[PDB]
Amino acid sequence: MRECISIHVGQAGVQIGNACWELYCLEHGIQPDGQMPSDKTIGGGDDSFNTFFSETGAGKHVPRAVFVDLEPTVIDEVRTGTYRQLFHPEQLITGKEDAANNYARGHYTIGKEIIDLVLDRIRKLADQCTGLQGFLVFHSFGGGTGSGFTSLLMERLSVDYGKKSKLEFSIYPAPQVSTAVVEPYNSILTTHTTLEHSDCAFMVDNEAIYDICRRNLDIERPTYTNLNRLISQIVSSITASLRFDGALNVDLTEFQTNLVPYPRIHFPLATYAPVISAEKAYHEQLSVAEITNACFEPANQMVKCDPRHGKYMACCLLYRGDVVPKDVNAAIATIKTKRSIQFVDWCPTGFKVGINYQPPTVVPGGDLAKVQRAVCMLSNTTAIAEAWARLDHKFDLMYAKRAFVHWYVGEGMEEGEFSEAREDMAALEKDYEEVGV
Amino acid sequence: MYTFVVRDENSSVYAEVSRLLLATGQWKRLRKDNPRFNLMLGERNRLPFGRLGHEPGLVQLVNYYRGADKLCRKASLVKLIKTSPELSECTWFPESYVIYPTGNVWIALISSEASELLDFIDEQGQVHVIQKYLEKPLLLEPGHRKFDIRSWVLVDHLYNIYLYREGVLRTSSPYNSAKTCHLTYEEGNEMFFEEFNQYLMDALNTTLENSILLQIKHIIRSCLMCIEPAISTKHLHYQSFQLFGFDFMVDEELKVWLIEVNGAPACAQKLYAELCQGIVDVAISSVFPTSIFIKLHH
Amino acid sequence: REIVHIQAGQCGNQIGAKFWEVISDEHGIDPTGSYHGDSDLQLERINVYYNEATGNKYVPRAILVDLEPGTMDSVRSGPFGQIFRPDNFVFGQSGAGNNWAKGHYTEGAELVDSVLDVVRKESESCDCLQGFQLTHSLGGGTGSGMGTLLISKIREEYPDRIMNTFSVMPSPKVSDTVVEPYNATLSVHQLVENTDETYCIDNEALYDICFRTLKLTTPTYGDLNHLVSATMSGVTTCLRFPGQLNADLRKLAVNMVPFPRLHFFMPGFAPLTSRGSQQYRALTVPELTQQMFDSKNMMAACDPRHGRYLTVAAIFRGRMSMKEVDEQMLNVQNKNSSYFVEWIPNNVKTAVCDIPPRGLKMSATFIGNSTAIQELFKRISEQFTAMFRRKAFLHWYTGEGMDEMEFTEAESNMNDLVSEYQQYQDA
Amino acid sequence: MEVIELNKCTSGQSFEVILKPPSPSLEEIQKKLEAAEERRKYQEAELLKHLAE
Ligand SMILES: Nc1nc2c(ncn2[C@@H]2O[C@H](COP(=O)(O)OP(=O)(O)OP(=O)(O)O)[C@@H](O)[C@H]2O)c(=O)[nH]1
Ligand SMILES: Nc1ncnc2c1ncn2[C@@H]1O[C@H](COP(=O)(O)OP(=O)(O)CP(=O)(O)O)[C@@H](O)[C@H]1O
Ligand SMILES: Nc1nc2c(ncn2[C@@H]2O[C@H](COP(=O)(O)OP(=O)(O)O)[C@@H](O)[C@H]2O)c(=O)[nH]1
Ligand SMILES: COc1ccc2c(c1)NC(=O)CN2c1nc(Cl)nc2ccsc12
Ligand SMILES: [Ca+2]
Ligand SMILES: [Mg+2]
Ligand SMILES: [Mg+2]
Repeated sequence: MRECISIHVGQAGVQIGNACWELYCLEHGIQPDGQMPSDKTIGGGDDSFNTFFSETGAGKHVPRAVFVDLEPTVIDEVRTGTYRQLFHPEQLITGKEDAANNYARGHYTIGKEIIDLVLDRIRKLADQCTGLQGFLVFHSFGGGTGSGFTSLLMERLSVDYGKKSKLEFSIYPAPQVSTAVVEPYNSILTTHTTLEHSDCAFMVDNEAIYDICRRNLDIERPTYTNLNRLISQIVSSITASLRFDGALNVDLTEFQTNLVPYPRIHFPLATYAPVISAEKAYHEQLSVAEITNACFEPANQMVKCDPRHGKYMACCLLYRGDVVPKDVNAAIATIKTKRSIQFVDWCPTGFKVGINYQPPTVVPGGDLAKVQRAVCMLSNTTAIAEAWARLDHKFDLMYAKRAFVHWYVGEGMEEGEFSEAREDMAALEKDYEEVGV
Repeated sequence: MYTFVVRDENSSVYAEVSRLLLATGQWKRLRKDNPRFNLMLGERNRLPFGRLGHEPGLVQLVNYYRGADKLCRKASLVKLIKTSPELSECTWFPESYVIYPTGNVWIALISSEASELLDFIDEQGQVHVIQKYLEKPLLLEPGHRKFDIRSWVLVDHLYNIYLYREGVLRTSSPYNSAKTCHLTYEEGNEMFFEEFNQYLMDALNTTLENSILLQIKHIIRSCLMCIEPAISTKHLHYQSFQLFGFDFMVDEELKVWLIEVNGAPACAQKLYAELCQGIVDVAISSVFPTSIFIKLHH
Repeated sequence: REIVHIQAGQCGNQIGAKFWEVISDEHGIDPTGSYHGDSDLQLERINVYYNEATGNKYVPRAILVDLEPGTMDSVRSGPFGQIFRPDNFVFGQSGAGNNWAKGHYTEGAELVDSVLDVVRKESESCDCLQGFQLTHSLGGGTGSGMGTLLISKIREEYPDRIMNTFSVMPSPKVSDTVVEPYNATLSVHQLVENTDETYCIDNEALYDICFRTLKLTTPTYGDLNHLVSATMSGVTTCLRFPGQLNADLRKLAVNMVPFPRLHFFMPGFAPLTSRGSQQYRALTVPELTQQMFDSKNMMAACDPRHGRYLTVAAIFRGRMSMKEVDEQMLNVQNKNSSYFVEWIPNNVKTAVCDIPPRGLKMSATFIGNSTAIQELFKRISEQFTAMFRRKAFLHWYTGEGMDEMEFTEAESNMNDLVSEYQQYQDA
Repeated sequence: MEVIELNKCTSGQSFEVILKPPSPSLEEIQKKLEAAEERRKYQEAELLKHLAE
């Protein structure tokens, strides 16, 4: 059995990592004091859930987590929160002054001064795991610590844990909920540096999750607390294979060989369904062909794009709940006819499927309804580049005037990293296009 | 007071559409590069669909259907008509062969000698396609002349297919089985559906409806329903319509054949203001608020 | 994250004192320094502007500076005059005579280290000192000259903290002395080089707002400063109260300034209220939105439609559908999309706070970095040469040891500022 | 359509369907980090230089 370490960077990471660990603890029956009555292997075990939890002699189940934020605002709410006892104190790390939405501030200025601390905190968790698989990193493209520190940290792990896998859960910036005007800058700089150090990265475009919340959850103005609970719902099925007994996606490295045939193109598209409201009473329960079909509607994806105008390279289907392979196949066969499912020729036109019977778990009094069967489709389609286009455009409008560049150069960064980082992006958009036409 | 930009200055058609929109006193034009538009009269190639429908509190519409190029590219049309099962290997498309540079008359460019054809394309360097020439077409008397039919077809945001009931023919003022009077009385070398129907009645004992337009409608309907799932914008985050021009050829005994689908068409001058009006009523204001169209029900 | 507040000279200290009365009432702190407050939104971030005191009293982190005693005397005689730390009334006795050079070079020099020492005391006992927020007027001598001198010294000792000022542009409609355009230009020259953000509070605009919109015939400095504290309370809203933003000065500087010299903001307030008279129907979110962006609610003598918005901050105070604000704020940008530059995408970020100001159930403050502000500096810089090309009144300064050349730099630098504001109005 | 690799478990199953077949070390890090802190200590020292004037 092989352990993984989650790393949550900035407000975005910390607040989504809270969202996940709460759902993990409900899924595995671990109460906020870390006592898991179901565990008879008190204090240890090579069990599946020990991938994410270690046990104490007192029988506590403790996240293999680490929360880092350059300001003590968010991780303080973790430090006093309903799940305080879960995390030992050294897992939660705060600075005194954030990166002010500045990649250069969090990377170079404030980042050179906490980077050594964090890596030792991280080194602690590795020394308690019998074989380290790798890291699940949570952060936002738009934050300054979200973006600056993460990519300084991603580099160091590639040096201090080179033989390990590094997965990424990134919150792609969108302006309804955006707080900063430079997020397209922070996005390109941090992507250019992390691209070589991440083995698979799932983008959650916040614009997408927001409309999913408004429309299907009947939430007038969705909050972060609304968004994250939906995200971990996605984040839970995506990682459920590691935490649970199973046969598909049993280690971080399999994510690289199911979804990522070429290395730079490692941004699978998550599509999750059904997001049904808890308020809505008398809800018809959706069949395997209904929800699997929904994976191909654009309004259930985490990034808004059109896979019809793209080529597939890989496709997994993660069901959760009452689902039998029979129904999965019938749904697939008929979906093949009615949809524009185009793979690249050098790849087989097949679907890797997983079924976990523990039906979806929902936080009590949350907004998501309790459903009998759920699915999450993870598809590496070339159409996700629409996102890199839109991001790169916003980047070009501002950069052409050099607007705000002075805030970056004043931290020590040179105008060059901007163009060098955009150059990479331009190269990435071309890989996506050559593979897709 | 909806907003719209303009990014195809050569568009004969939407020129009028952009004009009218302003004169309604409720539409305004922004500059090319403003994102805050309700309408995009877009460029012809590389029209940036990946960036539409993303501006919050802004319903966005564009005048192109992403992927329509499947139906409007000479090489790409035969691909669609032969592969997708709905278009069978079909009784209204001339036999075509696509070819890459790297009675048996045919056209690309026309001759009965095969090698005249192959030498022609490979001496260019791009891919063309060759297709049986309609040896016995319907020569409009008096003149023993060749012509083609273009109906313009408008497709709205919810994939209603509207046929413009004004057609037009291009004539060829002396067909002979010898670029002279074989590749397209009536001013403009152009005849209109009223006169042709009239001639259809006096020369042949028929009418435009029964003898030609039935199958034209069976085509215009058959083609846009095939690609409907690949280009539909029913559940999309932006929305599209696209005015089309289907180019038809009617052979000796009143057989309608589809020839080209032009996805950036220009309209005959006589009908411009009429056609460009129904565009605004039908495909623009039906989002942002008798008929000159035949709804082709599917 | 403690801010440090400095007010200089008569103007600085009158409006300065209003701000401390206004925000003290919002945060539920009486003239004795006791908190009799309803909600704890009032207390979550009270440490930003207030030093927590013994017996659980709150003292403003505020240093009172002036070269003539007496303005601070009146302050020390007003209601919230005792809330101020007694030691923090650093002052001299000579006065500065509406002369920039006297307060910046000679009179201000005698007493400047004494203010700096108070500033220092406050920097210790800061967990994370944000920066400094200074109030002052630009057309006298103590605030303009001693102020800009003090700004320059703080930037030297605290080179890496944010420097924020509320400057009151001079206008002939409420004027003290013909030399006012000399001081404003000399001050604007410093303000360009060593502040991160300054709210251009124009007395011309305050005057017209009272005269026309508030329909006041003979507006006093009393009535100009009511608008000034209403704006000042509006712009500080996100620093003082909790909310989604959790805003701090260094973030505000980053997002608001595309280019370092173009860091002068046009504040707005709505509804425009007249001291004393309350009117009893609260605005409707669509109402605040139009008024706040309307020239008649601007505290600077520039109509925004003669320029473009580089960036914009909006803050709504009150209990309202944020859905409705989201819509109404979206609506204003999309309806008038041309008046925001395209090359800084989504440049209008909005914030909202439950706690409203006193009197008003629903208020909206407006902070815009518009290219129109060049209008203001054009005005000042014409009034300037009107005199300078005749070397009128220069003896008052040349006598204090200044040179003609120094005025030419100030004028030259300022006119470069108008050139730069013009450049992005066409891009 | 062909199934493959079908595994079973008390927790669930997994399988695969095919529709058709195919056709910087820690030193170089610290170095660029230092180059950025120098460019700051310069620009700042140059700010303090112009102030001293
Ligand atoms: N989905 C989701 N997105 C978030 C959350 N918190 C922040 N974000 C996004 O992150 C972006 C800003 O990055 P942050 O993570 O908040 O900033 P940071 O990581 O704390 O780094 P700093 O600049 O130092 O504050 C915003 O555009 C938000 O959309 C969250 O809890 N859930
Ligand atoms: N299979 C066929 N048999 C007989 N005539 C044919 C034919 N295919 C085409 N033609 C005729 O020859 C012409 C060749 O022109 P082509 O079809 O390449 O132009 P086009 O239709 O792309 C021009 P536009 O884009 O302006 O409509 C056709 O317009 C038609 O008149
Ligand atoms: N709005 C406003 N402006 C003022 C006030 N007092 C002075 N001013 C302006 O400040 C200028 C005078 O400078 P002043 O601050 O009094 O000189 P100082 O004592 O050296 O600071 C005049 O042009 C006034 O317009 C006030 O209470 N409110
Ligand atoms: C133009 O785009 C902007 C502008 C201004 C800010 C941001 C983004 N983001 C921030 O974090 C801080 N900041 C603000 N600060 C303060 Cl005190 N009040 C407000 C009110 C509305 S925004 C804002
Ligand atoms: Ca165990
Ligand atoms: Mg933060
Ligand atoms: Mg005075």
